[PDB]
Amino acid sequence: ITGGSSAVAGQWPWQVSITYEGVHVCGGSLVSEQWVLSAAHCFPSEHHKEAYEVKLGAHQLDSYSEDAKVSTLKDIIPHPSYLQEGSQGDIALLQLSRPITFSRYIRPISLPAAQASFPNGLHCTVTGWGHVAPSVSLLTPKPLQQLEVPLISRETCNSLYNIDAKPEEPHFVQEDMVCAGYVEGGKDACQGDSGGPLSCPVEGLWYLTGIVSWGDACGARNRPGVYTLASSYASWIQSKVTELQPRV
Ligand SMILES: N=C(N)Nc1ccc(CO)cc1
Repeated sequence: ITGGSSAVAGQWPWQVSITYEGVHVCGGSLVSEQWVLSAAHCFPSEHHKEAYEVKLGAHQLDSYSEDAKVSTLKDIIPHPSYLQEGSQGDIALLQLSRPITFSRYIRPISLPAAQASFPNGLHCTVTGWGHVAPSVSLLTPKPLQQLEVPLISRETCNSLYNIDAKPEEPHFVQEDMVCAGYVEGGKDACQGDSGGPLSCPVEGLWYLTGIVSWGDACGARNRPGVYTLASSYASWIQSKVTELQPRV
């Protein structure tokens, strides 16, 4: 996260860290006792499922905490439509090897329904342990960063991405995506944040409006972050989890 601030422990208790061979690579969001949502691009086919872990209940990734829990994955289910970088369907369901116990520091985030509207300009928050500027890692002990960002419609976002664009790049915000950030940049999600939550306030609650997906260099002007809309996958997520692991 660039241009944000450190959260305090427990503030975003659905935020998880996903590591591959022990290195944090992506964020995710806890959505039940055994399932996390992240981005499909975080799980390329050539990676080995047994080399992933998910750390929940963490605030400072480098610090020991008795509240944090680390799990491996039983299943990685990318959306079938995810074809390649920039594609629709950049979302994955991850089933933890074993269920966790919710606590003060580990709690799921509510998912929106298929037609949930989050209006333009709503101030949501993106969180993560990603880079704090392009090519600059968050410094140890790596406290979770948070950043308040207004939602930017995909239409506005597509117009902004066209400004001074490289013609060979599609930079196309799809129908299943929304943006959030600032036309003048400076504040955005970066590499290492992808897969993580865009948490939006609604009626006193928080919903997972988006999953951090892609963008150009974080904090560049006219290049707000692009997020996969959870509402676009509400039906699929509910069908998949209900068939695979119904709540008894
Ligand atoms: N938000 C941007 N402008 N860039 C950006 C870079 C990487 C990821 C995934 O890690 C998300 C967004």
